Amino acid sequence: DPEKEKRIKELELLLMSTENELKGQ
Amino acid sequence: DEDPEKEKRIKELELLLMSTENEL
Amino acid sequence: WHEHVTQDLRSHLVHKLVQAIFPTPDPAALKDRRMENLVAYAKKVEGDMYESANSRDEYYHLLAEKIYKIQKELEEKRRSR
Amino acid sequence: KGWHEHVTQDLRSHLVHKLVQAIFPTPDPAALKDRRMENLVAYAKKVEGDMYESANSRDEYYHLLAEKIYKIQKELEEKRRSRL
Amino acid sequence: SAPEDLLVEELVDGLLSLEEELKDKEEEKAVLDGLLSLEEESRG
Repeated sequence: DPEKEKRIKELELLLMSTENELKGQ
Repeated sequence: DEDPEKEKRIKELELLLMSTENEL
Repeated sequence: WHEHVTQDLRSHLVHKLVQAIFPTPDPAALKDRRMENLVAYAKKVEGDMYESANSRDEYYHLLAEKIYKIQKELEEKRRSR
Repeated sequence: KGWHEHVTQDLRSHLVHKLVQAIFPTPDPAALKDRRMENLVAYAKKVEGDMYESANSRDEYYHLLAEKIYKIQKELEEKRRSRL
Repeated sequence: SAPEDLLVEELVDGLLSLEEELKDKEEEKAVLDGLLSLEEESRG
């Protein structure tokens, strides 16, 4: 609950990293 | 599941376990 | 913001949800009913957040909140046991 | 659970031992003092506990123990054949 | 999110149960492997 914000941000980051994982070339 | 002798084996094991009573 | 989000991405996000809640290397767990229930729950959550959010960031935030809550619950129950 | 009133600690211990012996019958070539064997006895205790908790009668209890023994034995046989 | 907060409770329990199940299957696997290594060592 203190570290809640931290983890939430961590999870946000983890989820965002899903955008730039999807590509070809 | 797909064994004939399973039932037999299970009963044998039941017997083995019951025989623990009368061993005491 | 829906114009910039693809079906593929949503699918991947669902999967990420699942893995973050219950990380499993196993294949035989994926065939279990509880796991299927998790994937289903995740799909529902993702849908609800997709409907509710008014921006991509909000969307991510809400998903994250939900993940966090599930994780906390799981941790609490593990400690209890 | 009622049937528990008629089952003694001693009996349960003996049943655990019988489980162990049915899984891995050994006339002790110093095997009982090995860690793997101790791990087996521990596993057996867990199994016995689970069945003691779950069963709603003595007969059910015996039945469940038997089922579990059978399963373990089958698995062990299969793994032995695999390792030939 | 009406019945879902309860759903959260069932789902979680299910997952915890599956977790225990898996741990224990791995324990079983380990113990059996142990037994087979013991069997081999006695035989030579």
